[PDB]
Amino acid sequence: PDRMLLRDVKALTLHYDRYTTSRRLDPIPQLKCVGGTAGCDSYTPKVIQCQNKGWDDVQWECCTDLDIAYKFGKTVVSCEGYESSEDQYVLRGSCGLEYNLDYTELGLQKLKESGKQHGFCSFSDYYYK
Amino acid sequence: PDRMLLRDVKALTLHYDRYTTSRRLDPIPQLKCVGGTAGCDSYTPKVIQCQNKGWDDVQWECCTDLDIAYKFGKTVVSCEGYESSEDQYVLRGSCGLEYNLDYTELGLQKLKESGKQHGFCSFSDYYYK
Repeated sequence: PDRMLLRDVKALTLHYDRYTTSRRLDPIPQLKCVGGTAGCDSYTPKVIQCQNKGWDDVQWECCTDLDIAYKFGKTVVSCEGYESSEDQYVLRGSCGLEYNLDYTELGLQKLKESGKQHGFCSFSDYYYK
Repeated sequence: PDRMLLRDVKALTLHYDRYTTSRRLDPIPQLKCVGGTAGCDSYTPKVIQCQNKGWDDVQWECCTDLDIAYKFGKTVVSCEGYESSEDQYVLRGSCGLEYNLDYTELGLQKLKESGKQHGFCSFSDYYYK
């Protein structure tokens, strides 16, 4: 069962540490951040679940638990067409998700008050060892 | 040689990723977090400078730039006495610092409003690759 009809797939569970399957292309991470106002160097989700919400090009809704400082920007699901990129069947395990991570309104206000530092000194105790 | 009066050691620059010298003991990191209300498994300074301000017991003032949510708790400097633990000469490069890392009032308030999450969904775009 290597080919599967896209419309018969209930749901996708995509991991930041697993790779997609591929025949014509190159395997890529199932889950990858590619931009947004928060960028990708810091916080990133590890697992995201997409549910099939209808056909037309299936409509995916991809959800995860995010720290309230972050929100999803644009997100694209893509899978590998089985016999060609114009195929209606897709290769099993080929689906992946790219996402943009934005700062929420609260994230922005928290950004404004973050990163501040102060010089802190302490009079240490000493013991000979 | 490898032997100097602690009295003469004016300044120390201690690194989180460097080890002390040792003869009688085991080499340990120049800089180790050991406790405090903030704990050690999170934010840690990498470099701490200490300045000798007098002897009586000898007194060290250890300073670094800290994120404002954090402050030093008790800090302890200790060097390996050369001929023994009773010796006023110490082994060159054997001085190290352990510190407790506490939350400031600001840090505690930021803790009270941190770690909250929301379920975020996104209606993804789709395309065949």
